[PDB]
Amino acid sequence: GAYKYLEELQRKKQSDVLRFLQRVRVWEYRQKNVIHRAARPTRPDKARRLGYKAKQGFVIYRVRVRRG
Amino acid sequence: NPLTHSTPKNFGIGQAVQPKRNLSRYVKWPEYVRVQRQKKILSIRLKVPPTIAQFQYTLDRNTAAETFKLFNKYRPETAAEKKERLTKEAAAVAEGKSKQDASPKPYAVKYGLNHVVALIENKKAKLVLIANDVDPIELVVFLPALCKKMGVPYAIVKGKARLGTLVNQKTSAVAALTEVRAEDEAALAKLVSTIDANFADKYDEVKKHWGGGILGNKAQAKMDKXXXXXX
Amino acid sequence: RPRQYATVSKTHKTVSRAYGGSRCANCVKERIIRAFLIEEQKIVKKVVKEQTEAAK
Amino acid sequence: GRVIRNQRKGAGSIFTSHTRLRQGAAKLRTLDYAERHGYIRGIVKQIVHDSGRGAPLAKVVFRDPYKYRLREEIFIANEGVHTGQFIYAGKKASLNVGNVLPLGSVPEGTIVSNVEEKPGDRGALARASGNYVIIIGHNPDENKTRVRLPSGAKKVISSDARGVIGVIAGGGRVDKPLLKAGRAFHKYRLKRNSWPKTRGVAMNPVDHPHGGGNHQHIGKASTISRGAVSGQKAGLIAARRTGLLRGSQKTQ
Amino acid sequence: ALKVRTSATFRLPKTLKLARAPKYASKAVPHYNRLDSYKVIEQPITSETAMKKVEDGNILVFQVSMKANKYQIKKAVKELYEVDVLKVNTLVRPNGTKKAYVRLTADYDALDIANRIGYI
RNA sequence: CGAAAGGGAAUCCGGUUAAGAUUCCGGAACCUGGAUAUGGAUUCUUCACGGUAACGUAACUGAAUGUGGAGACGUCGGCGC
RNA sequence: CUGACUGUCUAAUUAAAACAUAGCAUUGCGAUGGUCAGAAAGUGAUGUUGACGCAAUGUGAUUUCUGCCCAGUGCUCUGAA
RNA sequence: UUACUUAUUCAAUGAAGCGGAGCUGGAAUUCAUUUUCCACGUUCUAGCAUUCAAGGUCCCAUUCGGGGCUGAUCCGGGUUG
Ligand SMILES: [Mg+2]
Ligand SMILES: [Mg+2]
Ligand SMILES: [Mg+2]
Ligand SMILES: [Mg+2]
Ligand SMILES: [Mg+2]
Ligand SMILES: [Mg+2]
Ligand SMILES: [Mg+2]
Ligand SMILES: [Mg+2]
Ligand SMILES: [Mg+2]
Ligand SMILES: [Mg+2]
Ligand SMILES: [Mg+2]
Ligand SMILES: [Mg+2]
Ligand SMILES: [Mg+2]
Ligand SMILES: [Mg+2]
Ligand SMILES: [Mg+2]
Ligand SMILES: [Mg+2]
Ligand SMILES: [Mg+2]
Ligand SMILES: [Mg+2]
Ligand SMILES: [Mg+2]
Ligand SMILES: [Mg+2]
Ligand SMILES: [Mg+2]
Ligand SMILES: [Mg+2]
Ligand SMILES: [Mg+2]
Ligand SMILES: [Mg+2]
Ligand SMILES: [Mg+2]
Ligand SMILES: [Mg+2]
Ligand SMILES: [Mg+2]
Ligand SMILES: [Mg+2]
Ligand SMILES: [Mg+2]
Ligand SMILES: [Mg+2]
Ligand SMILES: [Mg+2]
Ligand SMILES: [Mg+2]
Ligand SMILES: [Mg+2]
Ligand SMILES: [Mg+2]
Ligand SMILES: [Mg+2]
Ligand SMILES: [Mg+2]
Repeated sequence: GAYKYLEELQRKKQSDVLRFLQRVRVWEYRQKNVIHRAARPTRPDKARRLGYKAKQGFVIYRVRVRRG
Repeated sequence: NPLTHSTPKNFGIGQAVQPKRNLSRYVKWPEYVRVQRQKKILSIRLKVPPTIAQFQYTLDRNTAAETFKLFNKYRPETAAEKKERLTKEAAAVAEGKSKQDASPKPYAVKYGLNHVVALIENKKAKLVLIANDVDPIELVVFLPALCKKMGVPYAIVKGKARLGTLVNQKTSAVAALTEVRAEDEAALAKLVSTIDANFADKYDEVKKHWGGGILGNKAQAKMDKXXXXXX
Repeated sequence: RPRQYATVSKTHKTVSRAYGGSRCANCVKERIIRAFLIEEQKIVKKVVKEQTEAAK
Repeated sequence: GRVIRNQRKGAGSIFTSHTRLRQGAAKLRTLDYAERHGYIRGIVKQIVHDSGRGAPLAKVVFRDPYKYRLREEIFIANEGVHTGQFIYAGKKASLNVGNVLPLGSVPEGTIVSNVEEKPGDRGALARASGNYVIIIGHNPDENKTRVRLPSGAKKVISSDARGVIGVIAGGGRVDKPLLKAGRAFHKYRLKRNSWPKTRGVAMNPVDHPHGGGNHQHIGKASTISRGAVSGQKAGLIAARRTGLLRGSQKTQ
Repeated sequence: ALKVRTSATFRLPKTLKLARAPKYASKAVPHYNRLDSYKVIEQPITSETAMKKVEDGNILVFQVSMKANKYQIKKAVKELYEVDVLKVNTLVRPNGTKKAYVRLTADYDALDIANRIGYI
């Protein structure tokens, strides 16, 4: 299934593809509020992994803390 | 008529309160408007790697509408159809024999991303349509080249919303047929032939080219001006 | 005093002329004159700078 | 040691400006189509006095380019200006005292008040009683006109920045001796709790580094290095020299 | 196509704005009327200072609820006793009780009405 | 939210108690919000006359919008009342 | 002898000659800044401000002057390296 | 040493008139052509400037009410620095 291609993609974090995705999305996130509800996991292969089943009553939230 | 006069307005600087023109350009739109507007825009400058620039290549209205009217002939079982088929098959076959094979071997469109993948993986599929708008894009980026290596004819179609209702859903991402009744295999070729000359033989050459740029309007005519004028 | 004028009759809050309250007699005379001379001399500005039109 | 006075001023509290009696802040007109392109008349409705600011303020009423209404802007009265004057503002304006023109649009040698650093900040330079910048020259290499500010520092700004012809009214304010102490008391009553000033060599060593005694002297140098720490900056700071000079003229 | 916006300003588009259609009705059975008449007017204030008021003044002096108001006082004197109430006057006693003075219209005799209520 | 000393819709004399009163009694007012009718005014030149004028009067239709005024303002001093 | 003066302070042992003052002199700064505040900050004072300004030291009305020294401490620099 | 504008940074505005090009029209070169320049509502006055605008032109049979296109050139949706 498609997940093993998400897992393996997600591990080439300096591949030119991801860098570009890393860029565009790290920009998108800054603009929305610091805690904002997530329409749907950016990483479906991973939210799956850590427990998330894509069903009612599961909730994914994105968040931004401050480094250092 | 000469009892009405023709008193004309000036609307130049320093006189005549300006007339309600149109401000759609100058609207201070909601934040969530600009974000989606500016993410595409951002994704328009900066060079785009090819494996994402592979998309944008959608399809012509014609082969699209061709490949749809074809796929439309293989809808899944609807609710009340699987309903009665099971009141039919289950009730009688378990009151007799024919291991549930109380029904014709079906010919549906097949969908579900992991699923359509294991198809392509196993060389069981015949024509795969990948939507050009999935998010994240990684959900699909491997397909165009996963397809190519298995040699499974693919094509990057327009509408994750179309393929959806094409498989009786809100959205679908992928839709790909492996079977098809024998009365159709002829349109198969003429569709795969013309496609496999846009999404297949083109692949190798296409992945060698990135996208992005497009200074947008102002700064581009300004370089269209520095060039035209200063040369 | 201000709210007391709301318990009183319009003849107590005006004279009978352009700008009842608001402006004072001579301030409306100057209002008038200035108005008349400006709009007149406007045309004068127009006709004259239409003589310089058909001059060139 | 204690917290010396000049640090206690940063938080606010007692030292914040007294502003009750102040007419609205002085600012030019916002840089609109009109001024960016043509000009726009206005009448000085009155010239008024803004507390603790010797320098009269001018009130100029401009019809609204876009809606039926009047917008009163608050200018600093540039001397010569007079109730009833007409103030024209904008690239195309003419060269008269009181009008506000971009720095591009004025010849060299024009002296000019309330000029903007960055075009459209509504006024930055020479807003003090009787001050004025001077245009020293232009340079079409980005609309940047070179001007001389009242310090004498000739700093380049963008010729799209606006000014207002003439010099700031309120001429020789600081030529009259304040004489007695009350005069000065009232001066700052309308400004900020800055006065009187105690010398720190009166203090004890805890409220100032000049502090301790047995003899009112300063101790070591009274020139402190640009990059000392607050609590040691008191005295002549980055003093690149000291002593009497009579300097004559400035930087040209 | 497009759309003509004469206002640079975007505003929250007016939306439906429904209306509460429950499914289990908050309270079970609404409260009975707190401050009924007998609750309003609490007790007659029979003191020689106040008797002389009923005698030579046509005033009925009742202690009343603190929640009560002038309107409510005039009401329940008027219903419980079948009398017209010129005007009501309330002062809050030092022990927290709300003494109300009620003058009855020239129709009714407050002294009659008084040993009518049963007290002299 | 922040003034029982700032801004602020309108009450007065007489009388009364052992102790309350610009509250109570007696008389005479005024403000506000709400109601509505009659008298008047206006009108065939429909939305009033007069006075050269400053202005007058028992009135004398006025939505948006604009604007102007009152609220609203230091201190001393001599002079007038 | 002292401090120019009016003025301020050790509530409860010091009212002075001390502190302040006006006046004089000096220093930093043109906002991408000077000084100062904050754990941080889409933070804050000066600032409704812009050198006739704000900030920081000295001396202490007027008059009259304000010499010599840049080696040391320190501050400063369109300076060789 | 430096061009880019999307990250980041700062200024304003009730995100109005930015950017490219066109009507109109007055001069030019070229030994004729488009090869470009240029301009295109306000300055004796302490008035007035608002009702999707009067005009113009199409519609509904139009009884009074509406509406549209010009009036206000078009094309980019980079609010503007
Ligand atoms: Mg959901
Ligand atoms: Mg940290
Ligand atoms: Mg089904
Ligand atoms: Mg300390
Ligand atoms: Mg303040
Ligand atoms: Mg004020
Ligand atoms: Mg002097
Ligand atoms: Mg203060
Ligand atoms: Mg003080
Ligand atoms: Mg001093
Ligand atoms: Mg001192
Ligand atoms: Mg001491
Ligand atoms: Mg110390
Ligand atoms: Mg030290
Ligand atoms: Mg000393
Ligand atoms: Mg009471
Ligand atoms: Mg309050
Ligand atoms: Mg009434
Ligand atoms: Mg006013
Ligand atoms: Mg007051
Ligand atoms: Mg006054
Ligand atoms: Mg002696
Ligand atoms: Mg003394
Ligand atoms: Mg003294
Ligand atoms: Mg003592
Ligand atoms: Mg002792
Ligand atoms: Mg003493
Ligand atoms: Mg010194
Ligand atoms: Mg002293
Ligand atoms: Mg001296
Ligand atoms: Mg010396
Ligand atoms: Mg000598
Ligand atoms: Mg030395
Ligand atoms: Mg040396
Ligand atoms: Mg050095
Ligand atoms: Mg803008």
